[PDB]
Amino acid sequence: MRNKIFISHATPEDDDFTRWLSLKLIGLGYEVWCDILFLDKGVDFWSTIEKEIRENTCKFLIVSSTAGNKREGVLKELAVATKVKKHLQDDMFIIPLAIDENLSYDDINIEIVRLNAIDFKKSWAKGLQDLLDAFEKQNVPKKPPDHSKSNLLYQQIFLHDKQAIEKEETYDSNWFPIISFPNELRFHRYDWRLPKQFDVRTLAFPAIRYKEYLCTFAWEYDFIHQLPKTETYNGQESIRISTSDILSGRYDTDFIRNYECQRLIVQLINKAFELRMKDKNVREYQMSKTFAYWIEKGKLEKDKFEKIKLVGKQKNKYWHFGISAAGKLYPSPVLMVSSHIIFTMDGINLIKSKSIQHSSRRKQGKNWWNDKWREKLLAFIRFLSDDQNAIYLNVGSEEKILISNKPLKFFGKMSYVTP
Amino acid sequence: MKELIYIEEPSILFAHGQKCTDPRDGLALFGPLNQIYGIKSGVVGTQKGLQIFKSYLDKIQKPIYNHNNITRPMFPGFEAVFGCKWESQNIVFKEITDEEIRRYLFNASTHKRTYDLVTLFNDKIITANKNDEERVDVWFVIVPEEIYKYCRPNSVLPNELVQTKSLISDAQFHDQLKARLLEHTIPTQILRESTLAWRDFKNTFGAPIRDFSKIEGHLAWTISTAAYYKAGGKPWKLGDIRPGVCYLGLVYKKIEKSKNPQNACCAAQMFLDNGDGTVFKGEVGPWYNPEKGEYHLKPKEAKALLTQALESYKEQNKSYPKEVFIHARTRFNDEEWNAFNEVTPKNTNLVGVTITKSKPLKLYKTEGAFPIMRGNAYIVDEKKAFLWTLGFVPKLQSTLSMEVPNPIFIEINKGEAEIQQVLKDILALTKLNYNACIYADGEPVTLRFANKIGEILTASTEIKTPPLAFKYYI
DNA sequence: CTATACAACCTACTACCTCAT
DNA sequence: TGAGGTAGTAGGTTGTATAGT
Ligand SMILES: [Mg+2]
Repeated sequence: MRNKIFISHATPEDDDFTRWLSLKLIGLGYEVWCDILFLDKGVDFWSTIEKEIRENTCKFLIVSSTAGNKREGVLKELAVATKVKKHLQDDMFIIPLAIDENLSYDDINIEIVRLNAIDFKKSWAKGLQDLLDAFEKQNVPKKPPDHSKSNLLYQQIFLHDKQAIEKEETYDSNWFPIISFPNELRFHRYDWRLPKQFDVRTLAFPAIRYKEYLCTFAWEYDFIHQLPKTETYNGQESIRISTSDILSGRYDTDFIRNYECQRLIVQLINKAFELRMKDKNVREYQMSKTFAYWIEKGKLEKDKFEKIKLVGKQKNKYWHFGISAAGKLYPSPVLMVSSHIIFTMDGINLIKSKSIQHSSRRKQGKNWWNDKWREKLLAFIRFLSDDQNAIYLNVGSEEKILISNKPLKFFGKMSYVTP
Repeated sequence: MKELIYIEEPSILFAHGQKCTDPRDGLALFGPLNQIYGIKSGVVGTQKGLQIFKSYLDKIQKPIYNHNNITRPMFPGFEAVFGCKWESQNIVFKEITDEEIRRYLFNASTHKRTYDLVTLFNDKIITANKNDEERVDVWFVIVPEEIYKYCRPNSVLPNELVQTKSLISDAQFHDQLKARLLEHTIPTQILRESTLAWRDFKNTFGAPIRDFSKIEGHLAWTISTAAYYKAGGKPWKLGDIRPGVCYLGLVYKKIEKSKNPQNACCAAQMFLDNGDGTVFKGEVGPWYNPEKGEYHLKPKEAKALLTQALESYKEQNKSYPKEVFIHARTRFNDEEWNAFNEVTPKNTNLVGVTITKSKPLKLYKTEGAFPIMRGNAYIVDEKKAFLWTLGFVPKLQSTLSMEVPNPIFIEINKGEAEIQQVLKDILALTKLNYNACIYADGEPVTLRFANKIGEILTASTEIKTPPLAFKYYI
């Protein structure tokens, strides 16, 4: 007995249609044999088609595309229906599915040129109705439709190649955790030594004015050249708040809450960063929010670091990988690094107009892919590092903040095969 | 080395209750959730606007392919896709003429030029809708470029085109057009002459100004799926959503106009499982905060909103929902929530969830070009987690955020819940955007549309509109 | 009234993300 | 798809409190 609807098609040209027809058909009740569902591994594989065409194939559907007619495999596939067209001795055994807007008669195979036009050209839906309605006129067998079958296939077959797979993969963060924090955080009732009108960010250390007291990780002794007549402050006088407590929230002072304290460290950390880049070998791109730091041309041999290419060329403009430091306390204090692409026409002189930059950055960005963005950033952190395990951020002479160059790694079972 | 759990991708359910992951495929495969009697399409455009729109209706019947049809699925064509006809033969046209366009358009003010073409279209739409015996499912506003080009703030028509000097020394036309048409509910789908006819709009070089050969199949998916939704039926539903949840999305917009800069309109948008959505319009208060750079509500208005949502839900679903998540991008003041608590039935669980796309934990896959696939999440606390709604998607073999993806912090600011369900439900909620038909959106549909919604609140403020479904606010 | 010592905006500027899609 | 628009976020500019005449 014969029930099937064999679909002969060109791939990958008519794959979008062939896949649409079969699944739509399969869902509708029909039994469709198409190369699309299987993953054949046999010599018979041609045979399987022949056996299926020979015996169990109720209808031969052929994709009437220009490619389909000129295709060696399809033409071979076609050969049988004609061979088997007679045996059935049913006129309508072979059905050109004319899906192509542009078929010259000359292209069309003679056997099927003769045949009636199943027009998927004007609309795909009418063609399905027409293909089906033609099925009604001749009693082509069907099962009650279960679209469940339709997308079991789609979900299982078509989607087979790519889907979430239980695979293991680790991802490197851009949160590089702070390692060590000054043992205390102290506040100096600087008072007379303190002048409000002065700006400390030429004070070469992280300093900020809170209330009337003075805030930093530099011991009071730290500012001399730029803050005179302060050998007058008792060592005792300033508050000395346990840092190892603050993150905990162990410190809540009704006068100042930990949330207040938590915010405060951050201007320093960032400032601490801001200074260190003052003397860490990188010219800084300034964006209003904070600085972006990009190494100038030729600082690294042939403009590469640790095998990574942190400076390059686009068009007439050199691009320079750059980074920024957000510092965040929570959940785990870390230095957050967002990556940038600065732009210079010439190796060390920055481009004037962002619009050119914004265009540059988008244009340049397209080239870098997850793999590229990670390597350059890690290296850049790798680049800054003043030692094997970490960077050095200088609050004060005896007080330093150390942040791991290598960012946190997250390991997740569940990932996808790379295409 | 922290560890990432993975959230299985939610399945949205299409015709025959058969569910999958890509609406484009889900519709292409089986069709919409509720097949609908054919769309009757009214056009509110230049006589040219009709031909182009007709170019589209005619165009979309035939399949239209994207550049790569794995990353963007192809469009089989409307009838194959939605099992119904959006016929170009069947258009119900209310014309506009350059004379109308020129006369109104040219005014020196942008606003007097904007507000009036807006008025022009509505009368043309309104007259057709109210008056017609004949019925149109969607009114499509085909905006000549000349309207788009000049009907926005910050766009300066030369002093050498303006017929009348400004009478005296918001303004986005389309949003306004939706806003004015808001009081009498009609579905407005706004199209640009350029998008429909983009190869008929060459630049000086003679190449088209904006060239869509790559994504042409895509456009149809976005337009039709939106057109389908407005015209009646939802394309799809969330596949396995536990009964009786309420997702509520809090939307505000600052009203710049007020002398006191706290005058921001308020809304909440209610999503259950369909994403057809209901927009509860809140009235205007001192929501914006100078010190806090935040949006917030007084209890008495706050109580009305939850109630307005709860009651409408009940009128809708014959019971009070056993779980209500209120999403917003901000933390909740204890007083504001406590207003929420009081309105709520005793055994209903109310969760506040702050979905903040702050720039954290950009995660770079160690090996390969592609990024972390979407659904990976890192859970900070029982309360707080990071969700990747963006990132490589294998059905697509493409990344959804075209740069390395930025996960969204999710914190149950107020309320108690299982963070794993939260991440789940939010991953689910990116799947419900009828208007932009994509595999999933970055943001859950609760907060996805707020920025667009926010204009709409303010743009029309006299009105006290009833709670309404999205197609009205889209 | 009017000095300023401060508070809290408002403003670029940039990385994302959207739509008259 | 991409030329757009939005949304973070700092701050310096700015509009309000304090304070002393
Ligand atoms: Mg839209």
